[PDB]
Amino acid sequence: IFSQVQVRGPADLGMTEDVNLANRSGVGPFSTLLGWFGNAQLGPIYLGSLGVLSLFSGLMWFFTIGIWFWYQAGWNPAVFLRDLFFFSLEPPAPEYGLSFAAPLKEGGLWLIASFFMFVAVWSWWGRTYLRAQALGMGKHTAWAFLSAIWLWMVLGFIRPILMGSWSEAVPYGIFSHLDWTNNFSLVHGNLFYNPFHGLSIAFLYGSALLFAMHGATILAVSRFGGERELEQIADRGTAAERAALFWRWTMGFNATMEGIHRWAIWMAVLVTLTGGIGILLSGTVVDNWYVWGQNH
Amino acid sequence: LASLAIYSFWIFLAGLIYYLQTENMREGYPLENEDGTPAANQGPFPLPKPKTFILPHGRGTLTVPGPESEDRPIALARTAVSEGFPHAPTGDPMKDGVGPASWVARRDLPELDGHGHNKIKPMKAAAGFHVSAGKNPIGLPVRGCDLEIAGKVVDIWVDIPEQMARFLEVELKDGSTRLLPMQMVKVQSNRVHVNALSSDLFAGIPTIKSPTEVTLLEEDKICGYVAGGLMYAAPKR
Amino acid sequence: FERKYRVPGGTLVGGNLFDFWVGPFYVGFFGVATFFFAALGIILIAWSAVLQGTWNPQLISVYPPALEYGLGGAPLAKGGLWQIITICATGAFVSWALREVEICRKLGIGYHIPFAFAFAILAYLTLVLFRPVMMGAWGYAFPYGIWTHLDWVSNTGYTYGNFHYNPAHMIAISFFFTNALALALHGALVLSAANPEKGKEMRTPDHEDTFFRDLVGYSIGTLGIHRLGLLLSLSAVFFSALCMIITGTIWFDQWVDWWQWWVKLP
Ligand code: BCL
Ligand code: BCL
Ligand SMILES: CC[C@H]1c2cc3[nH]c4c(c3C)C(=O)[C@H](C(=O)OC)c4c3nc(cc4[nH]c(cc(n2)[C@@H]1C)c(C(C)=O)c4C)[C@@H](C)[C@@H]3CCC(=O)OC/C=C(\C)CCC[C@@H](C)CCC[C@H](C)CCCC(C)C
Ligand SMILES: CC[C@H]1c2cc3[nH]c4c(c3C)C(=O)[C@H](C(=O)OC)c4c3nc(cc4[nH]c(cc(n2)[C@@H]1C)c(C(C)=O)c4C)[C@@H](C)[C@@H]3CCC(=O)OC/C=C(\C)CCC[C@H](C)CCC[C@H](C)CCCC(C)C
Ligand SMILES: [Fe+3]
Repeated sequence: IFSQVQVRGPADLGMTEDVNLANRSGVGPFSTLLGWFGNAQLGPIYLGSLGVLSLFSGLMWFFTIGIWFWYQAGWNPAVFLRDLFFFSLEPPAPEYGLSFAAPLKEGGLWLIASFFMFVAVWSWWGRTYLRAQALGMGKHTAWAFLSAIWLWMVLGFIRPILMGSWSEAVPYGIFSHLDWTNNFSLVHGNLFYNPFHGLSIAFLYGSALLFAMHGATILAVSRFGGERELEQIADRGTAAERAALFWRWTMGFNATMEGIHRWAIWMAVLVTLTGGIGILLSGTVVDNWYVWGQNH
Repeated sequence: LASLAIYSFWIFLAGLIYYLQTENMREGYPLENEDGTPAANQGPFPLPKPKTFILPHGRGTLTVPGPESEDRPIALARTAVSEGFPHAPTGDPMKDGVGPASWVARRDLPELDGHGHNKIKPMKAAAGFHVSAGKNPIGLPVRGCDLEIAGKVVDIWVDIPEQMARFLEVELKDGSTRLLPMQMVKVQSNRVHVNALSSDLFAGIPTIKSPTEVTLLEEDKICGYVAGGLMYAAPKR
Repeated sequence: FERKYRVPGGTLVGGNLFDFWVGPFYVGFFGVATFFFAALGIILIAWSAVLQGTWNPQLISVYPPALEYGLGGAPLAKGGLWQIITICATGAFVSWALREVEICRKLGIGYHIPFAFAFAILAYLTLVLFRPVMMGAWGYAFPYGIWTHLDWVSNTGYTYGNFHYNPAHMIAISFFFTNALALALHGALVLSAANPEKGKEMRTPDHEDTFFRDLVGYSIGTLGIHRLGLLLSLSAVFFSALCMIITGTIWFDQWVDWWQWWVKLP
């Protein structure tokens, strides 16, 4: 369901709590499109030291891969563009070790691009905790981001450390990351027999289950001001009373307005939390999950 | 390792499904359901620990294992034999606010935005607020669940911080005004209508105490009553 | 609360005859219908269990008509029992959905869950009815058993090489991921709000919207992120459904050979 009529007023701001840095692009409004769905107001953003650290490093990572990509097509963009999907940047991969001193093309190139990848993401995590505590909210999104960081850390840093080879990490490239993934199945005896990958599919599926339900239930109970959620948490009315009964009378139970968000975060976090353990064992302890399996 | 890890994972999942989670779902629910036996089938942890929300703006506290009950009364007689059956409406249920027209006695106070005071204010009062896309509902004749035009949109009551049309103030032919919830009206290029409430009994919408300020209780009464037009307005099959 | 809500419901089918709660469960004509199709399929599977000689879940698996049977026939032991359990699948799902429609009509709540469920059923019905009939044989469908269906997946995937290259499937994967990120984030925000810093008062919606503006330069609507949820999840599942109905009917080769379309001229 989208907006019927759209209503604007003056640029909204709220707190930000720390140093007013939160001003970059105090304007934006995108009535045209965004307001039909979500909020028309774009901006402001809080760019602070960490913000800058991440964007600098994120662009540096991206551009490192960028210039390394260009080399593979020489210089010709007509070419570069068709082969954009097939280009890659493999670790060392050149297979041998975590031996650091390795050429730009055979090691160096990936290590320096991965040095930035590391810092963009890690500073950002830091940022999400700061902006949390500033407004007096604290950790929750940053709690959940660390599992995404877990799976990311597993596949690029931690597992290659354990298998003494940076060659174990996912290579930068669009189709390469699809093929490393396929081969990973293969050399470990089909990842369907890995009980954690089956559990991660249970949670990935589970998350599109839960949001398709959570979402649809507020959009059915918006009628009673349902979407306001926190007020219903601090004062229940018909919206949280009625949503409860829908699910109780359907499947036998239901969940408190604050509590279904405790269901929601947990179902999403256990997609990368589970998965990360899953790949941490694959290859370092279990090389064939089928066999492991057949011992059951 | 591995089998040890998944075994212990299953342990933790058990320890995260009931405990902590179904536990936290009990917090503000029926904290144990009576009108029968108070649990009757298996046991939860008999409600979780108390927890208390500190409210801002005014102030307040809410000790969330909520030991409340209703005697605000439920005009709902019984069909008797199955201990667990329909509860008969004894009196015009839309008026009675029972079933699909139930309200809840949330505080009789307006919800204050982040700074303070009044999230929903009418657009008359809205600090430089007016329509950015789509047809303006104002002055459009509100119709019925029939041909019959029930009144005129005289204003939009706007949720200021989220910037959104919450309600439509409708000066009913009477000179009296009341609030149709946006999510219950289809704004059209020439009519505009809550083809969800008769026309016949628009009048019965719970009236506003202060014509510029909606209160949670008031709000909840209007939304609830409006909803009951679906089903109870005997057109609406 | 609840008692107030147990009003003589808006029942689609079954009039006053089936308007009643066993325990929590609303029943309704489609409730008995969901039960009738469930039982017909549980008994029926137990019959294909005893008939293959095992009562163990990693082992029991019900399989389609073999690729010669076209679109009909099969003896129970050689495909037929899948078919009739599929009948009870489609019948029990559709009955549960319509049981939701009646629980909505009673409740003054409006239709969005049924509709969202209809998308889950479609992903299912694509694999079990549409792509099969489309390809001319029930054997392209999937075995109803805890482990044999994953392995069905590995075969159809690897029949076209690395199935990662199926374009609608890439999109499908992309939405599933965004939807999961979105669920974590949405749940996490209302909780950093409803339980603030240790020893502080509750945060307003305004604090949430401010955090997302400070963190990423925008904050979608509060009713907005709940519309966004229904969109990401139901689209993820839609694109998943399209990539399969496409596969056996218009792309018979190894999926990686699609992308050469872009590679040429040079
Ligand atoms: C053919 C290959 C194999 C296979 C190989 C693998 C491998 C290998 C892995 C998985 C993993 C997963 N597989 Mg598998 N998988 C197979 C078949 C399946 C099937 C199926 C057929 O039905 C399904 C449903 C799945 C489903 C899944 C997921 C449950 C899981 C991915 C978790 C996730 O979503 O996190 C996605 C989240 C992330 C990747 C983390 C994001 C991190 C943050 C920090 C990103 C920051 C970005 C920033 C710097 C900007 C980027 C800019 C870019 C331009 C965008 N697989 C087949 C059998 N699968 C993963 C897993 O963990 O195993 C359980 C995994 O590693
Ligand atoms: C090894 C094989 C191939 C491959 C082969 C396939 C094949 C083949 C298929 C997919 C499909 C999917 N693959 Mg793949 N895929 C591969 C690798 C991946 C990777 C990866 C990590 O790289 C990912 C992320 C994915 C991701 C995906 C999903 C996008 C998609 C699952 C659709 C779905 O969830 O609908 C699931 C929805 C349903 C099945 C509906 C079921 C639900 C309804 C409501 C009925 C259930 C009711 C229940 C029985 C009642 C029980 C009641 C009890 C009380 C519990 N694939 C590899 C390369 N993939 C599937 C697809 O596209 O979907 C059609 C599919 O068929
Ligand atoms: C875009 C839609 C997403 C979604 C939404 C969704 N699911 C829903 C709803 C919604 C909105 C409900 O209202 C409904 C519900 O009741 O919620 C708990 C439901 C539901 N989604 C469920 C599951 C489910 N949804 C799935 C997917 C999705 N659901 C999508 C991601 C999947 C996946 C990921 O595959 C599963 C496993 C159920 C838990 C639940 C209710 C389904 C239902 O109607 O069940 C009642 C039916 C019976 C008990 C009778 C079944 C008896 C027999 C016919 C046996 C069938 C056997 C089977 C065919 C083979 C088994 C083989 C497998 C083991 C391989
Ligand atoms: C439960 C795990 C799920 C999850 C959770 C999750 N992700 C999170 C969080 C959480 C809880 C955050 O708090 C954090 C966030 O900030 O939220 C938006 C985040 C985040 N998850 C992200 C991505 C992401 N998460 C993914 C998956 C998942 N995240 C899981 C589904 C995926 C996958 C692989 O699908 C991706 C790609 C980031 C958007 C965001 C923050 C990560 C980060 O620190 O990024 C720093 C990056 C830079 C400094 C790079 C700058 C820009 C790039 C160089 C170029 C962009 C190129 C693009 C092609 C152009 C688009 C241009 C414009 C239109 C903007
Ligand atoms: Fe929510």
